[PDB]
Amino acid sequence: EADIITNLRCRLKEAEEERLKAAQYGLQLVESQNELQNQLDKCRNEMMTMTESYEQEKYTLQREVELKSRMLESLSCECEAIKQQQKMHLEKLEEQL
Amino acid sequence: EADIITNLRCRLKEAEEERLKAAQYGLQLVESQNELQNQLDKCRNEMMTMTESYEQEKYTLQREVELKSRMLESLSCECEAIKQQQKMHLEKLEEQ
Repeated sequence: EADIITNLRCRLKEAEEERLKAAQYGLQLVESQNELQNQLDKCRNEMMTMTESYEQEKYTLQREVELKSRMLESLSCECEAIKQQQKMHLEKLEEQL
Repeated sequence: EADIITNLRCRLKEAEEERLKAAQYGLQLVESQNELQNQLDKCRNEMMTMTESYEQEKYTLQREVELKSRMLESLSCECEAIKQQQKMHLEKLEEQ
């Protein structure tokens, strides 16, 4: 009956250490799970930040293009006109002579 | 000492149950690790694709601006030259 106790004490030791491994491993896993979560939250944040940053640069570049295109159109239409003016002169001068 | 035994039995029973529960949590955490782990990868992939597809749109637009700019600097010149050739003519004609 005291040989019962030494088996049980030996057994408790074993079990109390096993539980600790099992407990330690779980804690290691939780820390991983959380560092994974706090970096997924971080990923989602920098995604939104990026998107708005990109969409601003885009809009401002699309503005430049539109204006530059307006300018170019006007100027090209001017050059052509004021070159035609010069053509008309040539024509007239040659006709006259 | 069915007083000490009583307790020691219940103590083992506890450690046994508490190790299994931990074991159970471990499974769940691994499952929910892989799951998390995948959403992280998804996010990270979506980021890369967006970044690439945005820095390319950037390129095309800057190229446009550069080209258009060169062109307009050119026939900003031309236009301002020819307009002088007219003016100059005109004053010669005024002289005559």
